[PDB]
Amino acid sequence: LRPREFARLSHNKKTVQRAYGGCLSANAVKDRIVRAFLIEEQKIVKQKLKQ
Amino acid sequence: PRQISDIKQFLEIARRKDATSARIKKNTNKDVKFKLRCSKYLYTLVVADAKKAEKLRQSLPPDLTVTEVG
Amino acid sequence: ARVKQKGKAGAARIYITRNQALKKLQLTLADFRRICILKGVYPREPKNKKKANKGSTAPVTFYYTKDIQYLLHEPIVQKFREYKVFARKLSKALGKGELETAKRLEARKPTYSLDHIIKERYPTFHDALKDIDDALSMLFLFSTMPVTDKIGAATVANCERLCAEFQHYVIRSNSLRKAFLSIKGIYYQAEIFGEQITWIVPYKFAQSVPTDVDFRIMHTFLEFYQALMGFVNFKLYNTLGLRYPPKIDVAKSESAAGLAAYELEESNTSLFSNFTFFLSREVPRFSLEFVIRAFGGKVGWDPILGSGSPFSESDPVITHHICDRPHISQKYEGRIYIQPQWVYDSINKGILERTDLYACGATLPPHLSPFVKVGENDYDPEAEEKEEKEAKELSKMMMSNKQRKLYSKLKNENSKNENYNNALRNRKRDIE
RNA sequence: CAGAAGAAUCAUCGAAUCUUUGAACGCACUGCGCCUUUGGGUUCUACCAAAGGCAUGCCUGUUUGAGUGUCAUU
RNA sequence: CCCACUGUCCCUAUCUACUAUCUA
RNA sequence: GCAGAUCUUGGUGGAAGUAGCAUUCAAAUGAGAACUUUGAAGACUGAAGUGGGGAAAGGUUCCAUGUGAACAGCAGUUGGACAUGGGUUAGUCGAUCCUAAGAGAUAGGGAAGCUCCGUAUGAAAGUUGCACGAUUUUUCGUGCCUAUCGAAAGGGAAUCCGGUUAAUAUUCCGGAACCAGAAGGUGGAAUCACGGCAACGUAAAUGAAGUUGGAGACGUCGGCGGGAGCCCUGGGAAGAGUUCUCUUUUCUUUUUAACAAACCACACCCUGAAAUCGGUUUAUCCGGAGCUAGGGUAUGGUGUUUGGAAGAGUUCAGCGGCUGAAUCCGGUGCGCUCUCGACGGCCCUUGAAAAUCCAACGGAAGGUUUUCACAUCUGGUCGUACUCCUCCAAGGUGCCUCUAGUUGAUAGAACAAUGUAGAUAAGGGAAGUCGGCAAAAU
RNA sequence: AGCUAAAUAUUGGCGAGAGACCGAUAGCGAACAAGUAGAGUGAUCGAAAGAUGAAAAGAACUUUGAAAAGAGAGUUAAAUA
Repeated sequence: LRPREFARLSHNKKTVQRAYGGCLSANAVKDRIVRAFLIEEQKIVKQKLKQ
Repeated sequence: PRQISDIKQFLEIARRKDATSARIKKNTNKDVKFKLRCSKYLYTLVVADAKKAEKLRQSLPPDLTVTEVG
Repeated sequence: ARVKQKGKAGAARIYITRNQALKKLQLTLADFRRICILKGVYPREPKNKKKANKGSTAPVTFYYTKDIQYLLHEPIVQKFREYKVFARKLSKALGKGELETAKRLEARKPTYSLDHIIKERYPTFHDALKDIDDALSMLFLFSTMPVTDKIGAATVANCERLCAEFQHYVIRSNSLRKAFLSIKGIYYQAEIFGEQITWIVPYKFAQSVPTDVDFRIMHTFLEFYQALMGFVNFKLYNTLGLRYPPKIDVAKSESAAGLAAYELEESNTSLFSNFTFFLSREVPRFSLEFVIRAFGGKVGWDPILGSGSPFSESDPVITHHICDRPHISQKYEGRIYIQPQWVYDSINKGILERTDLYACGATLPPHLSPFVKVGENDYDPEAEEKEEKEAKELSKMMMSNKQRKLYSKLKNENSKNENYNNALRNRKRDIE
């Protein structure tokens, strides 16, 4: 719809019920979630080796 | 203009103060059209049997200024 | 036309936040609060807080914009600014080592009169008489507190004078109706010009400041009430024809005469009229003198309680001798010895009470609070089920907003209190 | 010409009114704002109207400030 | 240069409209 | 003190009444009609109009009534002339708002100076920049973040139909909608909601500071698909034709708006693991970075059924405004016009900005919230008449015709010579002229 | 480093009184209407135009004509005003 007409729609009608829904795609959301977890593990692994 | 298919809600929206005028249309198909004028929307109802149509004439409140065919 | 910008009118325009009210008046919080004490201003919460807060949700106090705009043109605000200027000139005078110029500055210190504040807050005298009880409660509370570095000695002296003048008026006009005794203090209830006045006087004891209360706030309330009481007392004395203010006997005050120092020279109210009570050195004279003289009874008291006693200990004219001490070595005759609760019970019930029951060393009848009214069913100290359930679980079944839910508190609390104090009479009878 | 009956298209002139502009001064060149106060209407947290305000440089004063500027402070 | 063609020419003639002319 | 100065100003002569400047019939009006009006006939533009609209520009030229003084290379009963009055109606159309290249005041610096340079520049650059607080020695502390002009063709909240004037209509009348903002109220919802493996769905389902994301917002070309209108055409109906006969024939017409309801198909998800390569475009594109196939999800370009809505409009019949009927069923195409979708190239310089709106992360705070439904109210200012770089554009075979618009351009009479233009010509055929220059030949 | 009346100048500004001046192609561009009509995108340029009679008594009325006007008439000392 038009940018001005988007206001009239309900909150649930403009956003998808998921984390980062309505701003990032589901495939991108899955990739972002996976990448963050792996990077966190690498930081945990690197910290243990450095310790 | 919302086409209305529920007689009971047509009755309650007629009793509600928003209703102003009502018109009855008799087309060639022996169908009776109840048009109710509201503040913003014109609600219409199509009935096909005369006895229910007549019964809903007398069920409408007398305060409503109903009118016949135009 | 133009597209109306969201939130440019309505609650967002009518209500103003506290911080925005501060920056609008160019005031500090301490001065904004102080002007809000003197004027009649208070927070107001809107129905839609989020809408009034420009779509935000943080908990923020609101004021009427019209209330704030009324404070833009307040002559007192310019007096707050004049005090800031004077305080800095006093600082420069002392910092430069000019003691005499500091004294001159202190003499011309900017002071402001609360005349127009009282007028614009209370247009008519009866309006003042309505919300005069809170002022009287505080002036009596602070007339017995010790002087602090926060609240001055002049303020304490004025509170005593204003309180004593009002007590003198009530005694003179016999406007007192009821006097009730509680752990908090003494609750007095009088009527003036039809309006009802209820205040509290604490017992004089060497208390300690709680150190958790902000005495800056107490300063502004004391300043407002003292101005309010002064003008009220002036009108009341003019109504009675007494010249205002009544003269102060310095010698009598130096001897702690209490109310006797102030002489009101002219410019069932007779419950105890035919009686001459005597006060021993164990009773609240500051309370007993007030009530007995208000209802016509003549008063004599122990010399150590204050000079100016018209009666002596040996005077046989004494009708009753109030003495709370459980032992009286020099017992008199014809001066029947009672307890203080006898007088106040008589005041509350408007009738003479049983001196035998209130005699020294006897049991004490329970104290009745005249302010407590008889409830619908509360204990005064002195085939159907199917229809019932159907008529009781249909509003909680069918009714839209279930506003019937208020019964869960109105009836519940009243019934629980009624059940407790109704079963109490059963327990006490069983104990007896 | 018509019409009206201290008149007057009179004189004098010390009291007033003086629309939009223009050094032109809220911003622009049909408009767009902000601030203070007051008022209205089938009628009030909305809308509207009215009145008085808001240019720049500088001078005297006032108030409020800033400074790892110059110091004082048992 | 050859061939064809034609009023360019011998040698002009005829037709048509417009122009030209007169009238208000 | 004037005869002269190609003298100055004014007035007036001969030249000189000289040079000169596709209509027809009858009727009406008028003192008067080659020029006005009506009717008939004959012609001209021929959708690229002499057509119908707008921009700029003009200013009342728009309409009605009156006049025939000055205009009229002629005249008028006549003009865009004169006189007198009338005429432009908007919450939805434009401006107003935003920014573009640039311009430009302010800060500072020049310059004797009228002034010039300079546009976040060594500016204390914040319209109430924002929040916090039982009030802080009733003298304010802590924390955070840090110009204006310039587009009536770019961006952008919202309206349609029918009717109506001598002249105005998305504006007025009648009917029907829509947008924005504002508060309460009523009903419903959660105690910071559930379901689905998933893509995601639903009547709702708080979100401070702080941090991001999206729309706006983006080149050009080609082919394909979809829809609408227009064009073509079969019937049905109506009327008007033509009709000795033939011709179930000829011509003309046959409407549904904004808006509101229910339903109606390429990107992704789930099972799946594939080449013996499959699917497939008009144009070979994709596939272990997971094909074909099966089941879903979303996006609905659209289409279906209505409401609006027949009460309107149009066309036929009548009656005296009223009453009847019909306004139907198709078929279609490299058709034209407009738009949307899915591709494929070429790019190169990989393709404005801002206003504005939405969402995410975040977790401050706590009868509350509630992005669900319904009622109620308001919408200012300016342009709007008319005239005219650009819009709309029928059929058949460069012509002809329909729709539409004119029939005016000073007229009449004669047709010698002259001049221009266009033709034909016996015999010869370039003998003409400096010469096949122009014609015919091809 | 500084101030200071009078005598002095004066095509403007507010008024005045005059003249061996000009007498409507003159005198100011403008005696009236004047920086006006008009011209030019603009800066700017820039005219022509005075006289009925003492009084409007400005020609009633009749007639011809569509009208403009004509002819009788009338007003005036005079319409050869």
